[PDB]
Amino acid sequence: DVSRFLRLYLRKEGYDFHSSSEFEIVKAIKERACYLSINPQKDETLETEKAQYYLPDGSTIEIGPSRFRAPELLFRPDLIGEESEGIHEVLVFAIQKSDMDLRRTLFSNIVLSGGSTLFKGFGDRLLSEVKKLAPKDVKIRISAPQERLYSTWIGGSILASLDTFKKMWVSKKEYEEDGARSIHRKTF
Amino acid sequence: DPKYADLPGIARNEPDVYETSDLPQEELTSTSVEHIIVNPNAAYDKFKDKRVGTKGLDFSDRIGKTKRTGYESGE
Repeated sequence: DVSRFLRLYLRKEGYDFHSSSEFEIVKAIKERACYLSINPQKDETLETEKAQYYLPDGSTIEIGPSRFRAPELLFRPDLIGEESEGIHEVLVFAIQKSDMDLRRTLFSNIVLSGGSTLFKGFGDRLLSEVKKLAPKDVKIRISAPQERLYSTWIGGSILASLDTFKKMWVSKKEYEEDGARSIHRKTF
Repeated sequence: DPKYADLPGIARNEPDVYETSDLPQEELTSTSVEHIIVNPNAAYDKFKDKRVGTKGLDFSDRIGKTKRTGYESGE
């Protein structure tokens, strides 16, 4: 929807798009050109570049306010017209969902992932968000290679290469017997 | 006789006009959309004295606060 939102910005400055393939090209534009200006208001007061990338034909693709203002909506979700909390507050609530006799480790426990997250002005600015949120004495220990997507596949690969893994799966005959409830029982 | 014997090559007896002869929605059945009988003064009295105030009438795509909604001061 951020890409669709980008497309919205495009029409806002005269660039209408509607096809599926068209939308995918916009996706490539987004994931190809996006960052996060750490100081929203401040950087807004300043002047941009609006450097243009070119279409397959070669047309104007300016930077605009877009590639940094649009991903901030993930942190100010109400601008899309939806009351939400933003990853930062979400994780903070999750910390509140934890226990005080463990939260210190949880301050150290920062296992980040997500492939969409791979943009500029993301991690460190989000750490500044944490600084504004988390109290004193918090240790940044962020899991952040760009292959965290693949890391899931890899973790499952090594997971598959195991001994107890046999009992971990679901037998086919179990489906032949009941399946459903047993599937929920083995996955929990 | 303006030019009869003078010049025998000028038009006359011409009926160049080319005559003829004298031989000469509201499908409200549907239940689609209404209309309102215009009375500009009635609606004028409807929106009679709405003292709408524009304190900080800002609707830019600026990102620095919570939300922006101008045209907010009243009486």
